[PDB]
Amino acid sequence: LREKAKERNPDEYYHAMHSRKTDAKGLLISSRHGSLSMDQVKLLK
Amino acid sequence: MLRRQARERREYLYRKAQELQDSQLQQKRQIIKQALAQGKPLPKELAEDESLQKDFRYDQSLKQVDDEYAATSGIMDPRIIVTTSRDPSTRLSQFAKEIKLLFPNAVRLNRGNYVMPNLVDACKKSGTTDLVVLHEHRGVPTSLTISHFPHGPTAQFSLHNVVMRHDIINAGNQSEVNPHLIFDNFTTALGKRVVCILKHLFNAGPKKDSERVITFANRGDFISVRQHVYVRTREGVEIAEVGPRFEMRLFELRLGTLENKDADVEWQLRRFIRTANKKDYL
Amino acid sequence: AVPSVQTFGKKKSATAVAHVKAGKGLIKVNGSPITLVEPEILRFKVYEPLLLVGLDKFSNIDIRVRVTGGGHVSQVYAIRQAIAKGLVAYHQKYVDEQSKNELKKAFTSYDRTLLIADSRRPEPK
Amino acid sequence: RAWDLIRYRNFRTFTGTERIQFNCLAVDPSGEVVCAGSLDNFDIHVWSVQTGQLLDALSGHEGPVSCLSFSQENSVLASASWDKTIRIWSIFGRSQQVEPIEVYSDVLALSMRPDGKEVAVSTLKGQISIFNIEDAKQVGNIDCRKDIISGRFNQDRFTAKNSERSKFFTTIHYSFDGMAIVAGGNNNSICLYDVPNEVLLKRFIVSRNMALNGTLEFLNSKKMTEAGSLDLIDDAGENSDLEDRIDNSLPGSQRGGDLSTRKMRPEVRVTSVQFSPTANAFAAASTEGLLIYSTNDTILFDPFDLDVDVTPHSTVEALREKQFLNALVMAFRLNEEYLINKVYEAIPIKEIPLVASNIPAIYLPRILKFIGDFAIESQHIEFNLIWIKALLSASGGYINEHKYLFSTAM
Amino acid sequence: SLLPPTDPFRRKHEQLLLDKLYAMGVLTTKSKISDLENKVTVSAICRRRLPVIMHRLKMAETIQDAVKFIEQGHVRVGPNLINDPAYLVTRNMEDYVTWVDNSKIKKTLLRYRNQIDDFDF
Amino acid sequence: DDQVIGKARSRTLEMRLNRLSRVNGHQDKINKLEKVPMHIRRGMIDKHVKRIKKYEQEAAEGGIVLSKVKKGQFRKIESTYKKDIERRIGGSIKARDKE
Amino acid sequence: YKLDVLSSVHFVPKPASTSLEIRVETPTISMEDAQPLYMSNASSLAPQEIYNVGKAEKDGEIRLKNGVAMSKEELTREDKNRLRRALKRKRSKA
RNA sequence: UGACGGAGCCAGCGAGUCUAACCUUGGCCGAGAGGUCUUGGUAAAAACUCCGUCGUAACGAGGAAUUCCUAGUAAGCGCAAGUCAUCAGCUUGCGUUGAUUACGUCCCUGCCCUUCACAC
RNA sequence: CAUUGGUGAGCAGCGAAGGAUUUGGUGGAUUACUAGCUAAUAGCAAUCUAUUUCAAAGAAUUCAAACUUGGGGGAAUGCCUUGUUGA
Ligand SMILES: [Mg+2]
Ligand SMILES: [Mg+2]
Ligand SMILES: [Mg+2]
Repeated sequence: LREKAKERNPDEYYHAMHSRKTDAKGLLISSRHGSLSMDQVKLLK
Repeated sequence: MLRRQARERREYLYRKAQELQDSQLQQKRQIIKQALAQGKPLPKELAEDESLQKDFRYDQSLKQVDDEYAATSGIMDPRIIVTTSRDPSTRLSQFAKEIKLLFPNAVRLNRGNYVMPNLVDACKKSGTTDLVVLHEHRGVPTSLTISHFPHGPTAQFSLHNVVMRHDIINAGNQSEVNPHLIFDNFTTALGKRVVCILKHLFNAGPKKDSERVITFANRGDFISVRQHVYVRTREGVEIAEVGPRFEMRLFELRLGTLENKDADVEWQLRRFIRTANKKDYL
Repeated sequence: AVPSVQTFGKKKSATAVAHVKAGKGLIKVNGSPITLVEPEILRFKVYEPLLLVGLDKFSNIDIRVRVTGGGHVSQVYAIRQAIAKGLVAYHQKYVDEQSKNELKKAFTSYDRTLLIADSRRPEPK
Repeated sequence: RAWDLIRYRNFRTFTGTERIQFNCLAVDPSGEVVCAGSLDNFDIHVWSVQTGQLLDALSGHEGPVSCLSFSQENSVLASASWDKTIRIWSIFGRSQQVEPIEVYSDVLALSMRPDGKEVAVSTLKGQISIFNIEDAKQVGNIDCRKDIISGRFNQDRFTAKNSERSKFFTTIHYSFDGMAIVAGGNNNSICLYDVPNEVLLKRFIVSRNMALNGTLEFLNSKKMTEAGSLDLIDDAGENSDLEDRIDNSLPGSQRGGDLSTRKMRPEVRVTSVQFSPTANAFAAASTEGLLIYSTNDTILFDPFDLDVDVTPHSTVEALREKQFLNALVMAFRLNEEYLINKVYEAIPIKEIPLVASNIPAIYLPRILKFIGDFAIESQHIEFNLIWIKALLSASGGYINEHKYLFSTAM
Repeated sequence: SLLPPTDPFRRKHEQLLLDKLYAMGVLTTKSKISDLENKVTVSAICRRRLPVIMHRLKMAETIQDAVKFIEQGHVRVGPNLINDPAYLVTRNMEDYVTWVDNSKIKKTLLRYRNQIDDFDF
Repeated sequence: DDQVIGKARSRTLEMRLNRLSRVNGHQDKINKLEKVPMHIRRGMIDKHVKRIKKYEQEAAEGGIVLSKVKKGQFRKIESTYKKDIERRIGGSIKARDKE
Repeated sequence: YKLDVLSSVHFVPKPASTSLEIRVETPTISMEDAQPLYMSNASSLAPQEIYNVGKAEKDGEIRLKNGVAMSKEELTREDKNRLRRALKRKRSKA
């Protein structure tokens, strides 16, 4: 893992970089399960 | 620079891996050459290899210093920076100066608050060829590491029976000619590796009448380092110690700069194996 | 989407992130007003950008600075660099480039470290 | 390689130990040291002209060296690189010192002031930044991305506006007065800026030839089709001679070969620009050739310090009255060449030293400029030499105090 | 190969050819002369084209994607933008393949890691 | 060896290498006739045999003494070496030798 | 040539080699291109190349590069030794 | 250029189911082994900023000589780890604050080197 | 407490017989404007073709004609070259 970090290319681009998000700490954020519209919430309420 | 250094290492590592695979192929070509010259029959595995025989026509016209040093061996003089550990004592600073005088092209650098990655990265920018870092214990030198740039090797030594020149009265100033070098009792492949590392800290082509000699004598893996000044007399040679005296014992050799704790270890000292004291590796 | 820009300031291990958006002249550092930055003796240091270009330029923007690492002094320098860079970048992105050139000229004339990072790289001699 | 123009011999050739291609060059003003840089080594080689030996290899750059330049007076060396930094080397002297200056982006070109006190650099962001060498601080900046005219290529799938192919200047040079910069790049514009005010004096279109590729910002939509641009279709097979039909193009080549090898249209670009040492003109190496722009025609009416009383008629009246100094000064205030020439040749030899001693210091650069241009092609060799002798003797000290104002005229 | 094996002319020229091809990147190794025959292929040359090197540097997920980014003016070698996907990159020049400064791709890389500095752009 | 160049070098090296390999290498593996269609190879064998018969008859009607050849094998005439015929047709017809 | 064109002339230079070139004395105008002008009128060989003062043709005579010639008869004995010693140094350097 | 107290506040290294006292006074259970409780003694971020209080035998900042030192350097401050040699009477890392003076000269003292144009 | 996360409910302000977003088709430009057709020194433009044919000129022993082939090895039968046999 330390080696993978060292040889990382800063210019690597993946289309998925749009969907994935990173935390202020710099660590990747993974959703627990993978918002509700007002119409959906109204039915559930 | 960073991208260039990265790929140069990957290409170099790839070359080593291929050469190990190609070592078998090289032996096979040697057998064919001997068979053709001697006229003796070729062995069965080689007799049935049509691809090898076809290749042999091109490979017939095929024909030392270590690869890290082969490029500059004897062309460019070394550039050496001698430093110490953080907050060095007064004696270690004196010893670092003594090591600086030992190598003609050495420059002493104060290590105040310098971090290791910056030190090597700064050294690589400036064209430094070797880096020497010294450690102590209560003002007694204990260790000496030598890192060769840009990609190693890094060799760590432990110093014993150190006698500095400042411990002498009215010793005087050293001579700083390019010194003659003596490497005695270095027989194994590891010894040849150690010799190559130490040989290239000095400039190439000392004058035949140079009056300063530095000797590294191997005695049971304890390399005695002495510095003498000689005068050729009518019935022999008379030498005088200049110092310092100290014995280094290798205990590690890594394929990389001293910053890289993850570098592959080329050789290490096993002290707890059962037959440790039986054999001397160097 | 509200127009916004993001910039960084660095000094030794201290890192400041400045977010500059359209607003009403609300300048905060670490969730508190800039006037509470410490040490007080160096407070005017973090005021260097604002006083050089004038408070009128900030009246239409909100700046939020988050600072981590380093000590007090390096954190002050990170804050001032981040604020200056953020103001210049916002003027590039959402205001004319003439005003940007004036801002760069002012900051460079006073102190170039506001815009360009000051790192004391070792130099073997 | 060093060339001697007296005998046209390659009297010396300098080469690196490790076989490095050289892309930039610099020469000592004393003509004793030569430095070259490369795009694959990151070091600067230095040789001794008299000996031909490699003196040393300057290190410190973390990127390829893009450009070099010696300063004429203080004799320092300024180098730039794609390393986003500029380093000033004090190679001469007992101590070796390097002063790095950081820049926001990759440095592509570098020019040194005739005074040697400032250095300008063109970056990849399209900026010309001027730095003070002694103090190593920025003193000015010129933004150039908007000025540059870059055209859409026939093969491009993206607009010229969004194109970032060349919105920077790859070559810059100062005027010898020290007040102007001429810049060019891989684009269709040569921009002339005024350094003290950081403004664009004028912009010049390099070419209007549609045979060159980068000329037009917008391309005719009629050429575009479902297949693509009609221009991109190769019609070599139509040619009647076999030599024309033959295709010798290498699949991927960009430069360094004959035009047949490229298979793409020539692109308008300026490789180098310089000011004339002896005239108000500059030369730009481009694809079509060396464009030379000069102010020689001077049809412009550019008066200096006129008043109502100054007139071409009043100038002739002054000559008739034998007021030669007043006639000459009034000619310069109008700044008319035909009037200056008329007055210049009407001054008798006896009174030239009297006039020369009394010319105002403000008009001294103008008379010296007129003599230099007039004398080179005139037949009055002795008359012009008499004037020069009188002017140098009278105002020799003033010209010395201002070397860079009088440099081209001298 | 048909020149005698100990010929200095033969050994010199074969090494020069091996040196030049390895530098271009067409040849992975310089050890064996038989590689000039066995390992010199069109695939070796195509493997040095700009799209393929972008793919191996992980700048693009596929060679087809790399070709599109080149054709769309996102790629620069040195300070020069290149929209030709046949550009052959030598070993030394592979260090200067990178994104164009104002590229939307470059902003996505920095935005993903929360390292975008709008001063640069 | 240092002087010899050209085709003579390539053919000489191959001739030497085959000789050494014959001792230990299996007969099927060491020598392999290059793949040729039947109607070509049968034609090549027929014409070569005709040349040999003409060569032998001309020597027989004259007094010329010729080197001895084993029964199955083809005689190695000058055309054998120049045309590299053996790599295609072979030293002999193996099918007839086997029976 | 083909490989250089393919690599856009980013090749590695060939190893340096030395060769010998013969220069024929000629007027400098001849070397120039053909038009109604000339740049330089000097000769193509320098005065040193036309004639360089060398070793004395006569055995008795001593001739130096500065142009000073001395006959051994006139030289005093101290000078003869001094010149002999100077000869030893020059040969030793070479 | 102090001591005490309070308040505000700023780092970077470091993650093996592995990390860690000693000597006693007594109760109970237990065939024993031992288990549990009770008991006394011994050992074992800082700088920085602000506010308030007091107040200016041996040794009081170290002789002669001698050594080292040029920028994130000298010096101050703390926090970690202990990586097959060395180290705990300590060693090595990491961050924080951060200058004065020179960057010239061969005068002295040592070491060293020398005796293809044009122009000289 | 912060969202420069989504989805909604409403104000202040802007605000002339409504406003916003997207999209198909066509026209003019994207180089610097001397008109259509033909058998063209003139006809036609509603075409003639019921004068549209004759005459004159016009044929290199160049009687040469792959500058056009991925590398190595061959080529039975083809093809090219050279000689040869009988008509
Ligand atoms: Mg210290
Ligand atoms: Mg400490
Ligand atoms: Mg220590």
